[PDB]
Amino acid sequence: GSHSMRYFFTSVSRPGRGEPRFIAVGYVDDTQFVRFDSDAASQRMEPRAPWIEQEGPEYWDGETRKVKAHSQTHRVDLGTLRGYYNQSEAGSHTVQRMYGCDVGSDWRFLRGYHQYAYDGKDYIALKEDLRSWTAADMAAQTTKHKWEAAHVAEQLRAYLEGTCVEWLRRYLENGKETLQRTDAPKTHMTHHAVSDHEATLRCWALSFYPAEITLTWQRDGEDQTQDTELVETRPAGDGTFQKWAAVVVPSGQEQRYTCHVQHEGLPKPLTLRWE
Amino acid sequence: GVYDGREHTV
Amino acid sequence: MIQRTPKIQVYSRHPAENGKSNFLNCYVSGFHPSDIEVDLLKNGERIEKVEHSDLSFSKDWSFYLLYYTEFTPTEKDEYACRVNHVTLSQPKIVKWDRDM
Repeated sequence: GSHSMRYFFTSVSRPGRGEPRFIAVGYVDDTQFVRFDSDAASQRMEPRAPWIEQEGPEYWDGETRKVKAHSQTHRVDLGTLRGYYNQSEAGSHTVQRMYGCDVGSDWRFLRGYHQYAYDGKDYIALKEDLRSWTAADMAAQTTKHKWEAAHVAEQLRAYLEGTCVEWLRRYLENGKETLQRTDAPKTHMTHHAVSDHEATLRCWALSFYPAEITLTWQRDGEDQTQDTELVETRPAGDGTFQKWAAVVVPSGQEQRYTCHVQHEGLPKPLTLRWE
Repeated sequence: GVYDGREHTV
Repeated sequence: MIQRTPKIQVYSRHPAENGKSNFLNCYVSGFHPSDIEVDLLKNGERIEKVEHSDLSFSKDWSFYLLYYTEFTPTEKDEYACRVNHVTLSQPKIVKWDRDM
């Protein structure tokens, strides 16, 4: 019954010319709802879900202003970090930032988080209590001390425990028809011979939301991981997700095998067996 | 809605 | 810097039926840095109207994108995704297999 609102920011320097490429995306759970791309002509935060199009011009003006400010921070950071790390001006580098808040089933603040990476590695993060920082290396210790002096954690916590949660609750209600609906996986099994004496059984989970799922094969009631294969969970493109898991078995012994599906949209896990 | 407080650089 | 090569899945949104409209997806994930080139191909030629998702990333900071297009599969046509990234010597082509 918990939900999250999360923002993802990526800035990539362009050493040959110009300012960094900056992309921001916002999500509720596994649903993207807004974006900003510095390479787009609008230079505005833009809607990506129908329920956020309910918001009026003042929303779009404020989100645009704030996200452009985030872009400038990252631009400064890329220059600073090049100096912290004694790097050349010739390479392209990347800053990534993710932050967000969760509410529980009681619709109250549950947890917050704020993470920052440089060149795809941890740089600095808020600790779980939202009151102190984890610095990954000695460069990040500079940042930690600067941020402690300027009481940055308290400022972030104010948003994560306050405004952040208020937005999430507004979005959940406005987008209830989708954001608060679970789509249980549509499941089925296929069978095909791989020889005159063996067959593959493939268990499919389709059209499910949210993305978290578990598919497990069993033989005579116990977990079977040998002779199995799978794919990583993947987006269908319509907002739902897909996954499959397969096992090779002796022909004629199919009935020994069961595929077990766990998903939050299922009141109890499903068990599938071939004919 | 995005963070609405003061921005801080590394 | 840390460089991670993309994982690639090529698949349709729905079961393939010849002569029936569908969507072809190429899901690229696990890569770093973010710059990547992705095309969907029909009998070796680039499909024009291919769109993609907005850049996001995972817990390990690696990036992911979905590239997609509407299409209508047939018995004779072949489809693929072609990806290029700094971690690859030449473009990597992955054929679409309808059963997976």
